[PDB]
This record gives sequence, structure tokens and C-alpha cells, in this order.
Amino acid sequence: KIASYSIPLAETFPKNKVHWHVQADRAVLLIHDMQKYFINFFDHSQAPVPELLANISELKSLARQANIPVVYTAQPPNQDPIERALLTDFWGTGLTKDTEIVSELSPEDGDIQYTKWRYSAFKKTPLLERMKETQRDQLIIVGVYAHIGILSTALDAFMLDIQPFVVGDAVADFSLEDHHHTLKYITERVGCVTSLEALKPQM
Amino acid sequence: PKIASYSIPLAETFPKNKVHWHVQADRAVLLIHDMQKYFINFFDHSQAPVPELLANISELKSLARQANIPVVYTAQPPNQDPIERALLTDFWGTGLTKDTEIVSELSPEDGDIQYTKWRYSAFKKTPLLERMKETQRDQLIIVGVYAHIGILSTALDAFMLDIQPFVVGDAVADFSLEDHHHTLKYITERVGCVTSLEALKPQM
Repeated sequence: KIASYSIPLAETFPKNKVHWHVQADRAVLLIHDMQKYFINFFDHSQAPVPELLANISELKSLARQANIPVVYTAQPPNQDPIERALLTDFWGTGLTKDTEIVSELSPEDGDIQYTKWRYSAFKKTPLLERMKETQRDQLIIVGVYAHIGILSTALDAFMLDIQPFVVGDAVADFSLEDHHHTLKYITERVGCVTSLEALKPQM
Repeated sequence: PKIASYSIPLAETFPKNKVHWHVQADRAVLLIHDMQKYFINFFDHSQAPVPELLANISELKSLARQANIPVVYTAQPPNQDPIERALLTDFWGTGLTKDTEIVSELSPEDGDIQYTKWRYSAFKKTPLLERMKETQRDQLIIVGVYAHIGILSTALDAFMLDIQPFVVGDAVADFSLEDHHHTLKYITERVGCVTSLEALKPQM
């Protein structure tokens, strides 16, 4: 059960080492694991969940207007233990219900959903293959949880020659400490930490 | 950066493991991650964590060879093609050009394997997964530098590729003690097993 916390302000975000900028023709918006199951660990009516949903919703609308593909990731229910593998040792047998995307962020016509198996959105999915085929090499990452799946996805993007853009105010985590630590790690070793405000004109 | 001296934390300060895995010689591979002169040069060798780091990796390599546990070294190549190096330049500059050899204390002996390292993860653009699948080895003992960068990414890829990572807390070093401790905590909580040289000895 995640204790309530406020999404940090863009002024507290660490400074970027890299000077990348989102270009609509090169970008993909990834809404990472925004399933009811994962959001249920927080009190939905409490911070960081209302700001997280409002910021992702605004960014998603902007992506659709800019012709930026929207990709959702979702873990499947009743996973085969062989397929789930070493995750069981840390998290148990996994979700059986609430596999749907939170109603506030329900996918619209044209949006794509990929079945998620590991922390990284690139493991066992068509994401790299689709990014290569469409010449898209920039990944805008939003969702939960910053230090786990968001971090692993960004690390993979980076290693696969895809520029990761982690939206600091459109991610949530187990705590504010974990949230801040992830942004610091991204700016220092993986990619770009951006904000809804900085990102808005680049799209 | 020039890494300021720090002592490798003691096994009792290590965070508690969530998982209860144990190294089995028939299933394990020892990965000596980026123990190149170039990377060790950022520390003052004559000061901590380096003498303990080299002695502990040397002791562990010796046990592995006796246990027939394959020893795999990773090394970044010099004068890298910018296309192949890709986004790493944006963070660390162009590919290293000198001191690509493994530190003399840990020089590979006959039978050891060396893989050319391209990314933080030792699994990217290498035969590592393919060789482990083939030899039925699903446990990776990870030692070397730097804990929060290459050690961490290799461990994350291991876990995601169904390989049990065993990070030896007292056989790794980092940019600081803070980074070293944060990595071990992250491993125990989300990725795998944080072990020590003393705890691995009876398992080997």
C-alpha cells in the first residue's frame, strides 16, 4: 500500500546532462502499466494519483493532435508461472483482475496496447520492431512505477538507440524518495527528464 | 570522475534478501564485469575499495575455476565507431582509446572467455544469453565495476531473461559508497540476490 505523496515540482527536477528535444515525426508516447491493478495500490482519490491522471490525459491529447503514436502496456492476468519466471520470487503469482486501463485513460481508436511481461516494455513485445519500421527513435515515458518499469524501459530504450524522455510530473512511484532517485538516475545515466510544461511546445 | 576513497561495506550492513536463492556450480557463470585498467584508473589503486575488490575477485575466480564454473570477462573496445557507440557519447564522450586490458591482478588465464562490451548490460550485442541457454546455466555471479551502472543493468537484464543474478556486495565497487549501498538495496528489493564472498564459498 503506497502512502500518499505530492508529485515533485519541475523546479526540483535534476538538470539534464543531454540536450535532446522531442520531434513529433520521431516520437512514440508510452503509457506504462496504467492498469487498475497497479493504481489500486495507491489511494486513487489522494496524491499523486489525481495529478498523474490529469497530466497523462493532457499529454495523450497533445500526442493525438501531433500524430504521435500512443502505446499502452498492460500485464496479462493468470500468468503461466514459467512465463512469469523470477518475478514470482519478488511479487507473487501476479494480477488476476483489474487488467484494464484506468477509465480516465481508456484507449481510443488508433491507440495500440502491448502485453507486458517484464519491467522493460521492450522485453517479449513488438515495440522495438514497430519503432524501427516507422523510423521512430524517441520514447516519451509516463505511468507507474518510476523506479521499476519506467526505469527499466528507459534503460532498454537507451541501449537500443532510442532516446527516452521520462516525464517527471507524469510518473508516480512507491514514494517521493523513489520518484526523485529515479529522475536523478535518468538525467545522469539514461536520458532526458522532462515536464508537461517543457514538453507541451516541443510536440 | 576521480572516485574518492571509500571502504567496501561489510556483509552485515548489506540489505536483507527478499529471495532465498543459492548458487549451484552446475548452473552458475562468474561475470567479471569491466575490470579494465581504464575503469580502475578512476580510483587510487593503493586505496580502498580497490585492494579488497581485487583480492575478493581473485579469490572468487580461483574457486570458480576449481568448481568448473565458467569465467566470463567483459571489456569495452577502444576507438568505437560512433554509430555503434550511439547514445553513450551524449553521456560519456567518445569511445575509450587506452588501458583496454584487464587489470594485471585479474588477467584472464587459459579457458577464460572475454566478450566485447557495447552497452551497460553485458547481454546487449554479446553471445552471453545464447551461451548460458546452451550450457543450461541460469545463475549469474556478478562482480566488478560500476555497481549502479553496468553491474545494475546486467543484473536487470539477467532477471528479465530468467537468469538469477547474484551480486557480490563485497566484490563490486562504485562512484561512491552511497551509489554502492543504493545498488545493493535496489538489487535485494527488485532484481535478485546480494551475496558476500564468505557466503558464496560453501555454495561454490
